This record gives sequence, C-alpha cells and structure tokens, in this order.
Amino acid sequence: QVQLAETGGGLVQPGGARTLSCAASESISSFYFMGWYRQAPGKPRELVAEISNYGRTDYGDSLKGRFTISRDNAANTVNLQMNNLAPEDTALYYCNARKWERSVLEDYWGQGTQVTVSS
Amino acid sequence: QYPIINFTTAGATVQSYTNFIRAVRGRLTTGADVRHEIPVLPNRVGLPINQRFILVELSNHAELSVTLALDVTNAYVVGYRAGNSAYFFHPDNQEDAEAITHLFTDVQNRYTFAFGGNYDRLEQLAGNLRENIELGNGPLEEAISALYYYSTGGTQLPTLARSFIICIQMISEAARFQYIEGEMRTRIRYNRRSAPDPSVITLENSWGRLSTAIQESNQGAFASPIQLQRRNGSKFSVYDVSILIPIIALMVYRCAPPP
Ligand SMILES: [Cl-]
Ligand SMILES: [Cl-]
Ligand SMILES: [Cl-]
Repeated sequence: QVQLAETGGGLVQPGGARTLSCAASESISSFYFMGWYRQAPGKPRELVAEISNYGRTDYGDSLKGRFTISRDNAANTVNLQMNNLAPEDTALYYCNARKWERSVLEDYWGQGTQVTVSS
Repeated sequence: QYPIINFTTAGATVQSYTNFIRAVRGRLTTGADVRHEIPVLPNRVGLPINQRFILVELSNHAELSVTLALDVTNAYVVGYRAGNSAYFFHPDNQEDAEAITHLFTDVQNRYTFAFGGNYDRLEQLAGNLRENIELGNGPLEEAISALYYYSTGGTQLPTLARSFIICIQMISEAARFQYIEGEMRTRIRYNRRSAPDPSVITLENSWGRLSTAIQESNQGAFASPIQLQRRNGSKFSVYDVSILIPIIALMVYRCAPPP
C-alpha cells in the first residue's frame, strides 16, 4: 500500500503562484506514471498533468505553459509548479501514482491539497 | 490437468482467431458474475488452485509449439513451457509463488525469472515501448519461435521480452477487450502487422481503472471520469459504464456486488 503526501497548498491572489510537492512511500521510479489531478467546485476530479517514467508528459487542456509537472529523483517527489493563478484554478489538487501490480496498473492517491485563488 | 486452448498462426483466419479468443474467454470465467452487462473474472481470494490457471498452446508456421499459462484472475501470462523447459515471471507474493508451483510439473527444466512480467519491465527489457512493437499474425509467428528458442540460447532476453509483449496483447488483452480483439481481427483480416495505436495502449493502461470504476459505480455512474484516447490520440472522458459495454469483455475482480 503506497502512501502519497502532498504539500504546497494555500491561499494566493490572482497572478500568484504555488509549488505543489508529492512525496511517495517508495521510489518514484517504481511508478509507470505519476500525476496531478484537481477537483474544482461543482466539477468532477480532472487531469492536470501526468508524467511517465521516461519523461513523457501530458497536460489537461490549456494548462500547458501555465503549469509544469516535474520529477525530483533525489528528493523522490513529483512536483507541480503553478504560475499566474486565477480564481478558475481554485480546487483540491491530488497527487496520483500508478504502479503495475499483477499486470494491473493500480492508482494511489494523496489526501489532496487545497489551492484557493482570491482577489 | 488444466484446460488447454489451442491456436495456430499457420493458416490463421478471422474465424479461427475469433473462435480462439471466445474459447479463451469461456475458460477464464463461468459467466456467473456479471456487472452492468460485463463479466468479472474469478476472485483470487479463496480460489481453488485447480481452477486457477488455463493453458494456451500456440503453434506456428514452423510447427513449433509453446504453451502459455494464464492466471484466470487477471487473464495474464504467468509463464510458458517449450519442450522440456518452463519459465515463469517472478511472482509478486508468496501466494502467487505457491500457485505457479502447480504449473508444468512434469517439465524437467524449471526456471523462475528474477524479473516480473508487467509491461513496464517488459518494455524496459525489450528496449521498446508497446507503441513501437508491431502486432498481427506475423509478429505472433515470430514470438512463438523466439519463445521456443530461449532455452537453448537461440533467443536473447530483449527479444524474449518483446515476444512476451506480443503474445500478451494478442491473447490476454484481446480476451479482456472486444475492442482489442477487433484490432487484431482487422490485422489478421487484411494480413497486416502494425503497432497498437493510442486507443489500444490507453485501454490497456486503463483496465484496472475501468474495472474499479464500473464495479464501484453508483448505479452505473462513475465516481470520477476516466480519460481514454481515440485512435488519433485525442482525449475523451467516460462517465458511466454503458459506453464501455461494447469495449470491455472481462474485468478484474475488485469487490462484491449487491444482490
Ligand atoms: Cl496479421
Ligand atoms: Cl530452445
Ligand atoms: Cl480477478
């Protein structure tokens, strides 16, 4: 049972920034993908960014250029740099790790970190 | 003792492949557990060992045969026998380790690989991602030969990993997904080989997520949307079980249904 721990959430003004960090209970290279998802008010949980073990990335529509997902193999973390924030970015952000187990790609999830953008 | 299903690439047709995959499905589940019109594989927990595996005996144009062993709880290849040698992926746990000891017990040469057989390891060992490994009757023909020749040093490890990747998708994934069966049927029909496109790859990546979402769903409604890919790689979200009924053929067991 993998554990994921998120930090970096908080309250910022528009144009503000956040650095979300996700720590894992095992080597991040154990995971085929790691990702960040967010659940905004009224909306279902959605993909923000995913990165594979080989540096392939994918981003939710319109988040490329604004957010950056990156791995830190020394710190053993996956991180989300969030720049030029707007109220639309308010959401609970979740770290995701995906690991092949018995031929099944299993999901692990952090508890989430709130990001609130307020004027 | 375990049930055997035969398939040959020699003279393979849409018909023979269809009958092959349907037979594999029929041996994987008894059809007793169906959820939202999609069958669920047997639950690993408490499953009698006598019901645990099925064998897929593959033959090719060179009339070489290898027998893959499939775990009915995930429809996956756990090892194979070729003549007087058998090879098994390194099991994740003691239970699985105990379970595979019941396979190929008359074989004289028995070997357990140090590595496991999940795609991440197979791709790494092959030096290729699934997106860059061609599928179809030809590739299957070649994989069978490669598998057959491993025991006498005629096959190097990366070629063996690639071969496993081909077999697994054309058998395990085809059984799991009508969609992927359809992809192989197409290749066979038009005598073509080709790498799987993003729709196939993302389906494969999502078998666990789809199984969980469907089985945990609130009366068919997903607790969260699952993103899949079109053939052209574009993304779309699935929100409920209904659209997946023609796509998924088998689910891994996750939890018990209500009455
Ligand atoms: Cl073909
Ligand atoms: Cl050999
Ligand atoms: Cl299962």
